[PDB]
Amino acid sequence: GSGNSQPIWTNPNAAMTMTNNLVQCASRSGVLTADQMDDMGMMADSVNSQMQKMGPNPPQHRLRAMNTAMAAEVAEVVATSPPQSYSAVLNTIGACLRESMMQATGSVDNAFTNEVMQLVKMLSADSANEVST
Amino acid sequence: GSGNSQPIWTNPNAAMTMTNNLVQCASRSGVLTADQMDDMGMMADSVNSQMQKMGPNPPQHRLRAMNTAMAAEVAEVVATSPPQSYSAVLNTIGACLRESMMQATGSVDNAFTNEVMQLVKMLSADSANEVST
Repeated sequence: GSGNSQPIWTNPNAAMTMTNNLVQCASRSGVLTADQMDDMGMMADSVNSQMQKMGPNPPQHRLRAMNTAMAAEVAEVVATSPPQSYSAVLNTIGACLRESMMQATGSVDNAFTNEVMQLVKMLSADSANEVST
Repeated sequence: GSGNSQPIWTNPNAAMTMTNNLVQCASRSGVLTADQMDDMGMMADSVNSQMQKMGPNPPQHRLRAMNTAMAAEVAEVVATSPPQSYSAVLNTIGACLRESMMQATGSVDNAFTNEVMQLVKMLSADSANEVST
């Protein structure tokens, strides 16, 4: 929480590197299932295939929307796991995000990493009311 | 809210119909900026072209993921609105959500409509510390 977290979402290739590294990290952890690995697989694919539809220089606002797309996909992925596996996959991905950032840009962004954490918890929180009394 | 709600993503084209209706409803309201409108537009395109890549009947688990992807894109654009327009766009999308579903499947999908509302509120809430006493 030192200062401001700098989202690497400005260079699409650099950001895509994190997406690729996530799948590789998941593939070498084995905590995830065919569901998760294939959804994350098409996650990296979608980013790639949408870019090739646009060109070597797409509109930055689209990359903006890709930020939450990639993040939400991973969260949906993790939240699909059984209760016992959920914590394990979450822990794994939560670490994979950190590493992927360091391998992509060289520094760890917390903005994206944090967003995914809040996403995955929310997808796993079936509560429309504060059930705390 | 009334009982449970069966996700209308049992048919990808039926769901895609909502994606199209959302853009139309947003375009006809004009509450959203060109940025947010075009991102929602490419949201329809991304699902559209992704579907083609996966065939007339893509993997069921991928449709599961795509559910949250579409919702996240709408939530992001709403959460990227000005501080005074955020409430305006939010209300607009929430209204269009219901109508879109009713004109797409014939019923109001609570799961997706609720997901977007939770997403957008969280998406614009960057505060991981207790702001309350």
